[PDB]
Amino acid sequence: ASLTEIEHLVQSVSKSYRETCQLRLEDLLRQRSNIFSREEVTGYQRKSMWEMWERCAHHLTEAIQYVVEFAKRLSGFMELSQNDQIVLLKAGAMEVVLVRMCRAYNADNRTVFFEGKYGGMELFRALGCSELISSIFDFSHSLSALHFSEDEIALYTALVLINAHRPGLQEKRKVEQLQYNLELAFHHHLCKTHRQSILAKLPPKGKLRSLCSQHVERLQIFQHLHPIVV
Ligand SMILES: Cc1c(NC(=O)c2cccc(C#N)c2)ccc2c1c(C1CCN(C(=O)C3CCCC3)CC1)cn2C
Repeated sequence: ASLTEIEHLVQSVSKSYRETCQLRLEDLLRQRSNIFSREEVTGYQRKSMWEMWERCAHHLTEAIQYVVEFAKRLSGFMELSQNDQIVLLKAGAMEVVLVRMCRAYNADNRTVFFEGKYGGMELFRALGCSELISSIFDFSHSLSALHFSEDEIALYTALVLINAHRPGLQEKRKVEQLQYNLELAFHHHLCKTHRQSILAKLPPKGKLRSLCSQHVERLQIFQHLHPIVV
């Protein structure tokens, strides 16, 4: 593929991300000073695991929507079979939500944006899954260290979604081609921005997949005991 085709793909993913980023980076950064008081923290910690489950499920479904919209705006995604689209989204939408979380994470105080303010992992005490929440905080902490640009997130999360290795892909060669184009797009933009160094610093492919697997397992248990309608 020619260099203008690669650049166009970079511009496209970058534009698709801008339109589906949920909140602008500037807004998240600004609101870092808007932190929960000790009383608000105590408020959340006193809630039952069921009220906390409802609040986290509401936040995660709002997050998944923007990711679904992001995927729909990706070059060649709509062209795939409904089965192949679903295979890609069921496997990768939650992995993208985990990557996008680094933008609303503040490494200075180890806080996250949740329900209009910033709070530490102590906010999620009532859920009773401190190991899982501590692992999600660790993953966001390691990505925050990379100081990802908005276009770097766009390209990386596009590559999380467009994966030819997903079990159950019918049109596997189409997906292999789209993944190949996006990989040239990602390498090209990193060279143009003098950021090829981040490639080494990225999480091992298995890390994201394993953390998402753990997260979803926990959400499935909560769904079985206390279902929530979309
Ligand atoms: C909320 C959040 C953000 N905020 C955002 O991503 C955010 C919020 C509002 C606009 C935008 C935007 N744009 C981003 C960023 C980093 C985060 C989190 C969290 C939560 C996630 C939800 N929770 C769960 O699923 C538990 C896990 C077990 C079952 C329920 C508890 C832990 C952890 N870290 C590291």
